[PDB]
Amino acid sequence: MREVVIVKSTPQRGKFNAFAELVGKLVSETRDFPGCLGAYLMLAPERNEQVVMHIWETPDALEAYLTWRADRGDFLEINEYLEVEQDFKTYQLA
Amino acid sequence: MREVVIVKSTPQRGKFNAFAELVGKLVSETRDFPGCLGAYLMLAPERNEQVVMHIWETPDALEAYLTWRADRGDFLEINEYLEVEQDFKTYQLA
Repeated sequence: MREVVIVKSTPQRGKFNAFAELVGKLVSETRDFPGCLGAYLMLAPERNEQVVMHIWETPDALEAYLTWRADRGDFLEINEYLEVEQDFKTYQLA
Repeated sequence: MREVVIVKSTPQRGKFNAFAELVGKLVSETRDFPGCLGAYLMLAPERNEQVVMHIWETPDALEAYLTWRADRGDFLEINEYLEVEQDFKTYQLA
């Protein structure tokens, strides 16, 4: 199986563009992780929503990525920018 | 700008796998529609959720697609398999 993650972020008031800059770098870091087949950043300023989607060659690769990023300062910096916890969902790629 | 659509579907109970077969054919049509840069079907049976994402060269191309599909029988067939209306959202691709 290939898996897909979709993560929806809701930035704090006044921080939409700053968060887009921050998360764009994190998306690049994700794109470069071994086994990531693609990563995309989606913006809807008028809805105060940013969505990241990434595709994984194996569940192995996804899980290695999630473990690797969990304690990293760069990924953890998102907490200073978001109003509520990210909505993180995993899917099977058909 | 490139644009991305994410559409979330909630199939009627007992119709998850039938819905996946029907929507898979629609995703294939979309994938090779003029201006489509990619189309993906995501399944989460345990959440009774299916998600389609597609990427568009231009907003013009997306809008031509939405107009083209609006009255087509195969796209309309989805409505008899849905528990609630689809959640359709458009984004700017960063």
